[PDB]
Amino acid sequence: HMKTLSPAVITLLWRQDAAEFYFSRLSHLPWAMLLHSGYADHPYSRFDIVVAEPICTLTTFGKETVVSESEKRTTTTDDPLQVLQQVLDRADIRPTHNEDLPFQGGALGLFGYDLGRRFESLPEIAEQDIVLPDMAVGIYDWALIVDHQRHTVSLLSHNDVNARRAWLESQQFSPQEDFTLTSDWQSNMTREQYGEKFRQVQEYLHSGDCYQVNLAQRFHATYSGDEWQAFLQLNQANRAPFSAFLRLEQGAILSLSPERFILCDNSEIQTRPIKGTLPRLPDPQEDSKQAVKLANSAKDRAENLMIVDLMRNDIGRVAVAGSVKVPELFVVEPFPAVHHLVSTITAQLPEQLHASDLLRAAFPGGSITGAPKVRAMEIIDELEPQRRNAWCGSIGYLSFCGNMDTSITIRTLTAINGQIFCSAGGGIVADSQEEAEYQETFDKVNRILKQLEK
Amino acid sequence: GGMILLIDNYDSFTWNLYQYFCELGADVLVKRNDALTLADIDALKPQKIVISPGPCTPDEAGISLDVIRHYAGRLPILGVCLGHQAMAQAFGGKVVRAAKVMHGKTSPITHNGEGVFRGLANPLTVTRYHSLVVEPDSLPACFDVTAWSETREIMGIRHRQWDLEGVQFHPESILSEQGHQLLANFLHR
Ligand SMILES: N[C@@H](Cc1c[nH]c2ccccc12)C(=O)O
Ligand SMILES: [Cl-]
Ligand SMILES: [Cl-]
Ligand SMILES: [Cl-]
Ligand SMILES: [Cl-]
Ligand SMILES: [Mg+2]
Ligand SMILES: [Zn+2]
Repeated sequence: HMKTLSPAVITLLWRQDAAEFYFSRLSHLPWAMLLHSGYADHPYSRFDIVVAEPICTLTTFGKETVVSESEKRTTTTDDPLQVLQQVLDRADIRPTHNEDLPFQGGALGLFGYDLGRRFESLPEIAEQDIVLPDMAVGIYDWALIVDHQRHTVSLLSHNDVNARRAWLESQQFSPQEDFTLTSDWQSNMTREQYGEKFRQVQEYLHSGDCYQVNLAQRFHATYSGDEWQAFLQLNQANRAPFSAFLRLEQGAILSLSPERFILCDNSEIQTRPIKGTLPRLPDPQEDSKQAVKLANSAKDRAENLMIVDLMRNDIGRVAVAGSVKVPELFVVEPFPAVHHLVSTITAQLPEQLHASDLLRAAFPGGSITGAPKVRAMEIIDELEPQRRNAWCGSIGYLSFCGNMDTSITIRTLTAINGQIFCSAGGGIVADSQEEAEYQETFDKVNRILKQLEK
Repeated sequence: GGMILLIDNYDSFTWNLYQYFCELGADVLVKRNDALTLADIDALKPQKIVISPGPCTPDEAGISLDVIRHYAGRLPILGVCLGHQAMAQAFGGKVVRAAKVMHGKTSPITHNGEGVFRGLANPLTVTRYHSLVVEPDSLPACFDVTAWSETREIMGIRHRQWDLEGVQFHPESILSEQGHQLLANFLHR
């Protein structure tokens, strides 16, 4: 459109902690956002991204999206991702791809699970008890990129990168009162109530309604103090490559997600569904054995491939011709709490589509709903007491260049007016067993939950 | 040099089939079962026709049965899962409950190396998503069974005179072996 020129870049001083160091001073500002690769040794852990002070914001509650510019505020009932794509286009910033700068400004933030209700007709049984947007995205004409591969810190801006450097260096950090939990963790279900729901799900798998359902429970506690101090210590401990801290108008999202939803890099699509998890074991001899048990488990390989078939279909609707490939299956990825079974699907985005169109076609993830997707979601809404909200949605960016990357917000806390929420699920098949799957949820978030207990 | 018509019967993995056919270089037109009439097909002039899987019965599969009756002996037709059951029923076969529920289990099937199994490995590991089979005792004489489950359920049929063949399982699925070569047989026979 008007600006095809590449953004002005300024290299700052390399330090491994550059993102946490610069973001500390912004952590309290609504629309201040960090994507952090968790300092992980991982093939998909290279970049930390820092934004704040958006030129434009989008907030979706139910059927309304509010688009707020400097003074202008509009409300619309239109498809939220169509509204987002219109706002990106209207910014008139169109740079070429840069493999070193994957986000060159553009949209960044949260697509909550219940945004999916805008793309599929679903029942309204589950209770909506958290007021936080289904979509909370800022448009940024600058960013700070920390590249752990090249050991580079880049400050880019489409306006005045020099003023932004100064604006950033001028901000200073008065460490806020420390985070404490002011109650014990408490589930939204008894172990009895889990069972009643676990049995009801398997009853639905026998009818052959569906093949797989992710069933989740939610823990709540009261907290006081600064959520940013909590994040610093969780980020250290979780080494998760799709980690994020979002400061929203309504509260904070602390994502320690290890899962990538969809990457769109120079039109090359990649999704890495996690399906299959075994807990990590103390003895280093017995833990190397878990990695092989998990890789070689027929029940777990079957469940994963079901989800690969689902993701192949979601991506295949919109992918180019015969581009949908499955280059890698059942790689085991070790994380502090758990070993995960990860498969990767690749494809090509057609030049007629946008990453936003790809995201609409696939959202929310097959890995955290089930198969068929619509029936899995119908059941989840029927049996889970409360809506998932920010949990099992996606955090990510849509660059002005066309690129995108997103997470699944598993291992993700919502902190809102003194209440903190943490959810844990698990794929359920006819073959799987009640107590194993109940205990699987605990194994997934115990280190998170207990690290905050003091 | 011919377009393939894929009749969508609203399966969850319909685009997996479209993509497999696209990988093999096929020009595929995807139309849904209630979005097409037999007259419309005549004007699109397809070279081959595929009847996709689906959750419904052959009766509730829009024009699926209509297409088999009208195009049998004029164009090659492949049926997958529902399309296979519709194919059987159109010639007077019956559909029945399977032995057990087959929700994304894989299973080995033995075959005779005929039709879409020409050149393929024996046995073959394939995935079934659905829990209905063609009744063997009812199967019309015009069909040979091309493959069997471990349980002796029908996993494939081929018409003895015309180019029309059905498979009960999902070749488009990544859990299923030589899906590509299977559909390439149908495409280039
Ligand atoms: N790990 C990603 C960047 C990233 C970190 N956390 C994220 C959260 C959501 C999306 C992307 C990210 C990369 O190296 O490119
Ligand atoms: Cl899982
Ligand atoms: Cl192997
Ligand atoms: Cl491949
Ligand atoms: Cl989880
Ligand atoms: Mg599992
Ligand atoms: Zn089937």
